[PDB]
Amino acid sequence: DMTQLTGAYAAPWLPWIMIPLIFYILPFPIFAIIFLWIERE
Amino acid sequence: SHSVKIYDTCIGCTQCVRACPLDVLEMVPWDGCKAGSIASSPRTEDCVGCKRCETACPTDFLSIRVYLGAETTRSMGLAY
Amino acid sequence: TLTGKTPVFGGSTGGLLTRAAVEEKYAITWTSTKQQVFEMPTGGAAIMHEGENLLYLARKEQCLALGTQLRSKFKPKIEDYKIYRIYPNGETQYVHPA
Amino acid sequence: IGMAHGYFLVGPEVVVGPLRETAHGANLSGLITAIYITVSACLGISIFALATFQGDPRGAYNSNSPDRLRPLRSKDGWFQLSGGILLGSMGGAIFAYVLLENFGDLDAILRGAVNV
Amino acid sequence: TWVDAYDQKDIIQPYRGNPELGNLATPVNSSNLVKTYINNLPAYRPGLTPFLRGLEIGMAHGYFLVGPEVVVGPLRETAHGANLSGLITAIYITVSACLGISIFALATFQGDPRGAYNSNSPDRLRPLRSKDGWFQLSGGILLGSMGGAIFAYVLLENFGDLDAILRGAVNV
Amino acid sequence: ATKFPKFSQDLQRDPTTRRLFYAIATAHDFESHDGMSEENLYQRIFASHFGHLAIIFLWISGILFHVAWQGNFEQWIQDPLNNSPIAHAIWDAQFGPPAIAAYTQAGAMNPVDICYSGVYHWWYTIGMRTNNDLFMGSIFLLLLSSVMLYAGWLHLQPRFRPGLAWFKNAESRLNHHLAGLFGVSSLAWTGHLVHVALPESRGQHVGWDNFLSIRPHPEGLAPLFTGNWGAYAQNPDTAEHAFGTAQGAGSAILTFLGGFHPQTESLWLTDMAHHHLAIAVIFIVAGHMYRTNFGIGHNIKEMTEALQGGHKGIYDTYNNSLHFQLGWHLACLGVITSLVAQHMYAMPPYAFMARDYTTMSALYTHHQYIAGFLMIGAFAHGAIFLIRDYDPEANRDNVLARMLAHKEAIISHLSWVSLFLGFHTLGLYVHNDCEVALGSPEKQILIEPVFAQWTQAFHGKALYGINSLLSNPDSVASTAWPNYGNVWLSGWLEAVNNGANSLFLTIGPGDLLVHHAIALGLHVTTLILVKGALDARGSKLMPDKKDFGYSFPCDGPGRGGTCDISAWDAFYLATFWMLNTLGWVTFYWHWKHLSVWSGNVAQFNESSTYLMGWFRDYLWANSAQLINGYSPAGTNSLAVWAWMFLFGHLAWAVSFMFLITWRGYWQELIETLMWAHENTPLSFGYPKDKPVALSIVQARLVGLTHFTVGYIATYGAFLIASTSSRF
Amino acid sequence: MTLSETQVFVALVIALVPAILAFRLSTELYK
Ligand code: F6C
Ligand code: CLA
Ligand SMILES: CC1=C(/C=C/C(C)=C/C=C/C(C)=C/C=C/C=C(C)/C=C/C=C(C)/C=C/C2=C(C)CCCC2(C)C)C(C)(C)CCC1
Ligand SMILES: CC1=C(/C=C/C(C)=C/C=C/C(C)=C/C=C/C=C(C)/C=C/C=C(C)/C=C/C2=C(C)CCCC2(C)C)C(C)(C)CCC1
Ligand SMILES: [Ca+2]
Ligand SMILES: [Ca+2]
Repeated sequence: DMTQLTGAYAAPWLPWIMIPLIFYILPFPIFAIIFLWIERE
Repeated sequence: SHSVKIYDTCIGCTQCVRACPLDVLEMVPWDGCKAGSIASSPRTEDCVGCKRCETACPTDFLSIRVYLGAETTRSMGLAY
Repeated sequence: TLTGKTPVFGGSTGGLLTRAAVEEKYAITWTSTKQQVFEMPTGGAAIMHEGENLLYLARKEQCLALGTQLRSKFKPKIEDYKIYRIYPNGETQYVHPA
Repeated sequence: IGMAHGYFLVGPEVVVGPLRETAHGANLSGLITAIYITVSACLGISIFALATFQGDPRGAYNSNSPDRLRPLRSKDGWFQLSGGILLGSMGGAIFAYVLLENFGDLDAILRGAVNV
Repeated sequence: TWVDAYDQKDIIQPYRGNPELGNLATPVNSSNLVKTYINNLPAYRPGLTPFLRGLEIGMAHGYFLVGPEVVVGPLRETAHGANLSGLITAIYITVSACLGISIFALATFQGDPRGAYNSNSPDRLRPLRSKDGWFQLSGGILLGSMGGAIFAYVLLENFGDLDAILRGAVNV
Repeated sequence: ATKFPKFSQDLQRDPTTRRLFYAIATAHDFESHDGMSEENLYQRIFASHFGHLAIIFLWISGILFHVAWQGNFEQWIQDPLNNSPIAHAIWDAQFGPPAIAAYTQAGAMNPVDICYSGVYHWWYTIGMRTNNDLFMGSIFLLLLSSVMLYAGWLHLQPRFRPGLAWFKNAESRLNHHLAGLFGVSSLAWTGHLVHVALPESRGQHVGWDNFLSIRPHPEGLAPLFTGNWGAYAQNPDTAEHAFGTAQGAGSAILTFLGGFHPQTESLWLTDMAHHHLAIAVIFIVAGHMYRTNFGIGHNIKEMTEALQGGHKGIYDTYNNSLHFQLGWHLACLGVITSLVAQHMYAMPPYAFMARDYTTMSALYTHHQYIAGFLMIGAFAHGAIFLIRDYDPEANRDNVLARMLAHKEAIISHLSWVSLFLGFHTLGLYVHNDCEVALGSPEKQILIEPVFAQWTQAFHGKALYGINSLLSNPDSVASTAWPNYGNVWLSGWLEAVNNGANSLFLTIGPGDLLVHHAIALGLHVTTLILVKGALDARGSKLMPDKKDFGYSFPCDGPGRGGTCDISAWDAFYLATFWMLNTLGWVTFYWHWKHLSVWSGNVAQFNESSTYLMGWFRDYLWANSAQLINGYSPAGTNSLAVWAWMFLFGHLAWAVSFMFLITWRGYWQELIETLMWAHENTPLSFGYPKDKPVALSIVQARLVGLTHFTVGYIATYGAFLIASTSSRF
Repeated sequence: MTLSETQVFVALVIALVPAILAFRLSTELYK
C-alpha cells in the first residue's frame, strides 16, 4: 500500500501493463514505422 | 530553386551582376533604357538567395527581385 | 580534358567530401605569371605555380570566391580563370565564363 | 561486434542501477538493460537499411562513394549485420548474466575453494 | 437484363485483373491496409536476407509458445516447474518445425521443383524460391525461437523481481 | 524524391532535414497543397471538423471513465466541502515509498491526483450521483465520437460529398445553427434540467428506467397548455434547502430569483432552467429570419449591399474567404471565453465550487489564456485574409478599403495610447517604489478608482455610500415603476452586499494601477497585431510584401535591414505581449483572491501600489511551499508541482537559445559535425536527409513554443501549489 | 462503489469501434 504501486480499483493489473506498453515498449516500433513512412521513395 | 525577376525599371548599371557571388546574372542588350542593356537571370538554378543583387540595385524600387523557392542542395549552399 | 598543376598545399579539413564524388564537383583553372601565395577558400594558404593551375573545389561559390581573389588581390590581375562542373560519371560542363 | 557489446552493457546497471542493493535483482536489471538496448539498436540498423538502400542511395552508400570507413555497401550486408549484432549481443549479455548470477561459485572456483 | 451487369463499379475484382485466375481481389487480400501489413511482415518484407526473415519470425513465435503450458499445463501448480515445462514445449515445437523446414527444402529443391517453387511459378505468396533461402530461414527460425523462448522463460522465472520492478518496490 | 509529404512536391525534393519540419507545419494549410481545387478544400475541412468533434467527445469520455474507475465521486458527494476530488490514479514505477505515501491522498488507497478542473462540481449539479451514471455517460460519448468518425468518412464518399453551393449557403446554415444548434439544444438542456437535474437536487432519482413515470411537476404539463405559467414558479427553494436531499426542497422548475443558493453558494437550478428556456425560444425565433426555400425571410446580402452613403461587397468578402470567417469567429470566441472566465468566478454556477479555491484559480487562468490565444489568432487569420483572399477591386471604397488607407492613423493612435499608458503607469509604480523604499509610504500617489466605484454603486453596492440609482431604494431603476416586476432584484442585492462572494469586489488605488497596466497590455498587443495586419500587403520598406506570403524570414540585410518584417513575425511578437498581458491579468486575479480568501484583503491594499509588493508578497511569499515540495527534509504531495516549476523554468530558458542565437551560427557548427561524422571510423550511419540548422522562421516558432510552454508550466505549477497548500 | 471489472472490459471492447473508425477516417483524409 505504501511501499509500492498498488490499485484499489477494478482491474489493477491494467496500469501494470499499459504504462509499460504505451510509454517504453510500443514507441520505438511506432517511431520506426513513422521513420519508414517519411523516408520511403 | 529560387526565382530572380528583373523588371523593366532596370537602368542597366551591371551592379547586380558584379554583386552576385554565384554568377546567376548576366547583361543582355535591351534598348529599353539609356545604357541599352538589361539584367537577366539565366542560371537561376545556382542562386543561393543571398540577395546581394538587391543590395546593389540603385533603382527605387528595386528592378531585381529574388523570391525564395524550393530548397535544393545548391540553393541551401551545402558543401556536404 | 582539364590541364594544370595542383597548387602546393598540405591539405585541410575544409576540402572535398562525400558530395564531391556522388553529386557534383567543381574545378577552377587559371594561368599565373609567377609563383605566389593565395588564400584557399577552404581555409589556409596555398602556392600557385607559374603557368597553368588546376584546383578542385566543392561548391561553385568557392570557385567564384577564388576567382574574385585572383582578380582583386594580385598585381597583375588574373582574369583568365575558367570554372567547370564535374559530374560523377566524369561528365565535365564548362560553366564560368558562360 | 555484438558479443563484445552485450557483454559490457550488463555492467552499469548491476553496480550503480536501482536494483543494486540485492545481487540477483541487480543482475536481472543489467541483463534487461542490455537486451533493451540491443533490440533498439538492431531495430535501428534494420530501419537504416530499409531507408538507405532504395535504388541508388544518397551519400556514403552511393555506388560512386569512395568511403573507406563505410564499406558495407549492400542491404543484404546490413541485414546480416543486424541479425549478427542481435544474436551476439543477446549471447554476450546472457553470458555476463550467467557469470554474475553464479558469482559466488565463480569466486570459489578462482580461489581454489572447490578443492576442499 | 444482364447487359448493364459488369458496368458499375465493384469492390470485388478479378485477381490481378485476370478473370481466368482462380482467385478474387477482395478487401481481405487486396486492400491497402492488408497489403501494407502483410507485405511488411518478415516473411514478405522486401530486401531482407533469408536469415533475418527467420530470426524475426522465430523470436515472435518462441516467445508466445512458452505461454500455454505455463498456465494450463501439468506443471502449473508450482511456478518454477510450470516455466520449465513451457520452455521445453517451445523448444520441442521449434526443433520439430525447423526439422520440417529443412526436410521440406531437401525434398522440394531437387532439380526444377514441382508446384509453387517451380521456376515458372508466379506465386507472390511463396517468394522464397531457392534452397539456400530455405536453409537460412530454417537456421533463423531456430535461433530466434530458441531465443524468444528463453527470453519468455527468463521473464517468467524472475516474475517476482519483475513484478517488484513494475510497481516500484525496488526503490525502498 | 521521397513520397512524404504527399501534399507538397517541392518539399518532396528537399534533400535536407528541413523537409520533415516544414511538412508538419504546413500539413493543415490545405489551400497551399498541390492541386487543391477550391471545392475539394471545403470537403476536407468538413471531414476534418468531424475528426476534431470526435476527439472532443473522446476527451470528455475519458474524463468520465477515469473518475468512474479511479476517482472518488460517490464519496465526494457526501460532503463536497470536506472531501477532495480525484482526477485519476498514478502509475509511475520510478516512485519511491515517500512519493507513494505522499500521493496516496484524499482518502484513496493508491497514489492519485487531485482533480482541479471542476468536473465533479459540474456533474453533481446536473444530476450525476453514482459511478454507474458516469460510466454510461462515458460509453455514450464513446459511441457519439464513433458517429462523428463515421460522418467524416461518409461525407468524403463520392455520393455523399457536398458540393460547393451547399457550403456557401450562408442562410440555411445561419438559420439552422440559430434555431437548432443554439435553440433546440438549449431547449433540450432545459428538458434535462427540469426532468433530471432538479429532482436529483431534491433527492428524487430520475434515470432512464423511471423518467416516463415521474413528472417534473406535481401539476404535470397542464399549466403550460392552460397558460397559467406562474404555476411553474411555485415555492422555489427554502433558505435551508440541502442540495441533493428532499428536506427544504420546493416543486418549482422555472423561477426568477437571482443571487445564490445559500448552502451551495451557487446559482439556483430554477434560474438556470428559466435561463436556458428563455434563451432557447429566443434562438428558435432568431432562426426563422432568413429566406432559404419558402419565400418568407430576409436575405443577408441585401442588407449589406444596400448599405452605403459602406458595406458593399462585405457579404462576398465574408462568404468567399475562409480566413475572413476564421478570423471573425476566433474574435467572437475569444471575447466569449474571456466572458466565461469573468462570469464563472463572479457568479459561480456549480454547487460548492466557490469554496474550491484551487479550482476557481485554475478555471479562470485556463479560460483567460485560451481567450488570449484565440484573440491573437483572430488577427493572424485576419492578416492571412489580407494577403491571400482580399480583393482590392471587389472591395473598392468600402470599409476594408478605408482602414488600409487609414492605416498610418490607426497605428499612430494605437501607439500614443500605448506610450501614454506605459509612461504613466510605470511612472506611478516606480514613484511609489521609491517612496516606500525611502521610508515614506504615505507619499505614494494613490488615485482612487472613482469611475468603477460609481459603476459598482450603479449595480447595487451601497459600500461606498453614494446612494444613487440602484444603490438607492426609491430609484426608478430599482422599483421599476411601470412594472414592479424586477423579481431578480431582492435576490440579486444579497449577492452584491455580502462580503464572502466574488461579484463586484471592493477596489482601491492598487486596483486602478493594474487595470491601467492591463489596458496597456491590451493596446500594445492590438498595436502589434493591427500593424502586422494593415502592413501585411506592403509598406514603404517593402511595397510588394503580398507576393512573398504571410510567413517569410526577411528581405535581406539591404535597405537598412529587414529582420522580422513579415505579418507572421508580428504574430510572433504579439504572442510575447499576449502572454505578458495575460500574466498581468492572472497575477492580479490570483493575488486579489488569495487576499480575500485568507481574510487579509488589507495586505493587498498597501502592497499592490508599488512593484516590490507584487515581487515580495505575491511571487516570493507564495513560492515557499511550492519549492519545498521536495527537499533534503523529504518529499510531499507538491513534488510534481515543484518539479514542473523547474521544468517550466527550463523550457523558458531553452526558448532563449532559439530566440537570441540565430541561424548561421548553428549552420556552420553543423558542417564541423558533418565533417566529424564522415571521418570517424566504426560510425556506419549516414544521414539520408542532410543535417541543416533550423530555418529563421522555424526557430522563431520553436523559440515561441518553448517560451509559451515554459510560461504556462511555470505559472500553472505555481497557481496550483500555492493555492492548494494555503487552502 | 466504483466500476467493476466487467464494466472496464466493456469500455475497452467498445473503444475498439472508434479506434477502427478513426483509422478509416485517417486513411480517407489522406496518406
Ligand atoms: C545513426 C547513426 C549515427 C552514428 C554512427 O553510426 C553517429 C556517430 C557519431 C560519432 C561519429 C560521433 C561521436 C559520438 C558521440 O559521442 O556523440 C553522441 C551521439 C550519439 C550517441 C548518437 C549515436 C546514435 C547511435 C550510433 C545509433 C543508436 C540508434 C538507436 C539506439 C536506435 C533506436 C531506434 C528507434 C526507432 C528509436 C557523433 C557525434 C554527434 N552526433 Mg552522431 N551518430 C549517428 C546519429 C546522429 C543523429 C541522428 C544526430 C542528431 C541528434 C547526431 C548528432 C550528433 C552530435 C551533436 C554529435 C557530436 O558532437 C559527436 C561528434 O561528432 O564528436 C566529434 N548523430 N556521432
Ligand atoms: C439544426 C440543424 C443543425 C445542427 C444542430 C448543426 C450543428 C453543427 N454544424 Mg451545421 N449545418 C446545418 C445544420 C445544422 N448544423 C445545415 C442545414 C448546413 C448547410 C447550410 C450546415 C453546414 C455546416 C458546415 C459546413 C459545418 C457545420 C458544422 C456544425 C457543428 C458546429 C461545430 C460544433 O460542434 O459547435 C457546437 C456549438 C454549440 C453546441 C453551441 C456553442 C455556443 C457557445 C459557443 C457556447 C454556449 C454553450 C454554453 C454556454 C457552454 C456550456 C458547456 C459546458 C458546461 C461544458 C455543429 C455540430 C461544422 C462542423 O464542425 O462539421 C462537422 C462545419 O464545418 N454545419
Ligand atoms: C585496454 C586496451 C584496449 C581496450 C580493450 C577493451 C575495450 C576491451 C573490451 C573487452 C570486452 C568488451 C570484452 C568482451 C568479451 C565478450 C565475450 C568474450 C563474449 C562472449 C559471449 C559468449 C560466450 C556467449 C555465449 C552464448 C551465446 C552466444 C548464446 C547462448 C548462451 C551463451 C551465453 C552460451 C585497446 C585494445 C583498445 C588498446 C590497448 C588497451
Ligand atoms: C492485436 C493486434 C494484432 C496482433 C498482434 C500480435 C499477435 C502480437 C504478438 C506479439 C508477440 C508474439 C510478440 C513477440 C515478442 C517477442 C520478442 C520481442 C522476443 C524477444 C527475444 C529476445 C529478446 C531474445 C533474446 C535472446 C536471444 C536471442 C538468445 C540469448 C538469450 C536471449 C534471451 C537474451 C495485429 C497487429 C495483427 C493487428 C492489430 C491488433
Ligand atoms: Ca499437476
Ligand atoms: Ca533501490
